[PDB]
Amino acid sequence: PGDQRFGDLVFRQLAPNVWQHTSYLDMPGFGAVASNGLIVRDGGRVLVVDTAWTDDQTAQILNWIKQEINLPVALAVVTHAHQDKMGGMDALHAAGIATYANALSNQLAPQEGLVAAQHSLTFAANGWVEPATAPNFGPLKVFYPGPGHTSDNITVGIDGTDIAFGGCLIKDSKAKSLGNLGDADTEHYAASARAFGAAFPKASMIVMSHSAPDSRAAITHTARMADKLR
Ligand SMILES: [Zn+2]
Ligand SMILES: [Zn+2]
Repeated sequence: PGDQRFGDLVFRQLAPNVWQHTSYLDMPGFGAVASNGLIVRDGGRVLVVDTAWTDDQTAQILNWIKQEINLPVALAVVTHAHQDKMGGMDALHAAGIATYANALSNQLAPQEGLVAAQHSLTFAANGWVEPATAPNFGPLKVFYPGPGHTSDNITVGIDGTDIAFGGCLIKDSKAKSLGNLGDADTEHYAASARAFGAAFPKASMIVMSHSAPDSRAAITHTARMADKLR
């Protein structure tokens, strides 16, 4: 069905050089909750977007990469300071992988009980990452859409593909809720969702943390649900 099982994780090829990783964590009350990130081969190296929930799961992502790609992981970028995105930082660091996050995510990480990334991204007024803070990002195009799911949430397009990654900002076109709103910015969410869409206008495959890949209707639907929060 395209879902490759490797240990307790699932890997799904999305494009020639792009795979989605999925890991699970029990939330007594919501069952075994999936979180998705990305793996991108860029020539002779690999780039990761988001950890798994835990170090052990994140080490399994690295093991899958060694088996299935067998190229060095040059860097990882993590998309905000929550456990699903940054819970496995130590595994990346033990593996010698350079890590990047929004400056604000690195500031938040220790209070969230998370390990900060080694490097901080900062963003221009137009939302786009300041390029000098994202060296060697290859095809990864990093965009801060504004506060939404969290204050620090960032998003990533993959050049050479039709894919844009909304992380925990974007939910699928049939979602019934915006999920965990504990740290959300209810006033700016809708605008932040639409800004993500406007940043990646040619992206036809929208990848997200807590749903399978969807069409751009994910963006419009998410923005319309968020319209209610104000
Ligand atoms: Zn989150
Ligand atoms: Zn999440």
